[PDB]
Amino acid sequence: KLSEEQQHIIAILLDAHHKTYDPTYADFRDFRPPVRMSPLSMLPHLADLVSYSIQKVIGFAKMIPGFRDLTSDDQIVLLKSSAIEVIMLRSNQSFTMDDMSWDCGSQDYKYDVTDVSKAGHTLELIEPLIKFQVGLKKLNLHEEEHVLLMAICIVSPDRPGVQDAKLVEAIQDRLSNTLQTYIRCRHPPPGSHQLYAKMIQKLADLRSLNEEHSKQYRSLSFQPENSMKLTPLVLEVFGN
Amino acid sequence: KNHPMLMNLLK
Ligand SMILES: C=C1/C(=C\C=C2/CCC[C@]3(C)[C@@H]([C@H](C)[C@@H](CCCC)C[C@@H](O)C(C)C)CC[C@@H]23)C[C@@H](O)C[C@@H]1O
Repeated sequence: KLSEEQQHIIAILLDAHHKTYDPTYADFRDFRPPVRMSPLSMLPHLADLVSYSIQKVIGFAKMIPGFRDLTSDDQIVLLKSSAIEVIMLRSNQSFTMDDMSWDCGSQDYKYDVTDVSKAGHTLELIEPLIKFQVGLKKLNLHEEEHVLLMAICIVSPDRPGVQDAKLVEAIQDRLSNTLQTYIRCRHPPPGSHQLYAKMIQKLADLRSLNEEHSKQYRSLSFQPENSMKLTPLVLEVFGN
Repeated sequence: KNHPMLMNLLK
């Protein structure tokens, strides 16, 4: 059963997420407008969306129980390596299997494979990303499991450059145990069948997506002309 | 390796 501490963790993570993820997507109006027709016509809008989302992921991360006990340098390394992954995970909330797209409240803010390819990426990465979203959606995670997964993804002890890897592991373990116990107590079968193992598998899938993303980002941001379309935060976090 | 913006946001 869920200890009081574990119920505490879930309460905090649910709240941290509610304060960093606006389901009405009201702020999208502040982003450079999307252009759908210039093989990079969607880059300004999506780069802004990503930059905005990186900020939200950071705000979420700071509220993770135990994250505070980490050093500044370890916090930076965890966020720099997990950002794109948490953005992919958090995006599952707007992803819809109806037409394989991310529905953010309006046709203008509804993205599909065509839109993403107009941000400077190829199917080498987009197809796997869509496949990832569909598999994750089919897990019908409870919001509780969704927030714990994102937290577990952020506090990963094996990210390169990590110093106090054991502290990072201790912090992660506490989240994992909360998750495993939560599934056993609050998630009814059959939906709970190997659900933990399947969630950890998505993290593995994210490592592959992260890897391919780093390669394509290098390519895209290779020409100063395109890196010029990004934001200062996106450049600092993803590199260059 | 300097991430001033990321650091400022992490607090
Ligand atoms: C953000 C959020 C959302 C969707 C994320 C998407 C869908 C459209 C395309 C996005 C924004 C991808 C980008 C186009 C990146 C491409 C990922 C590889 C296909 C591009 C970056 O390499 C960089 C050039 C900015 C990353 C995640 C994808 C919607 C909502 O759920 C909030 C969430 O924070």
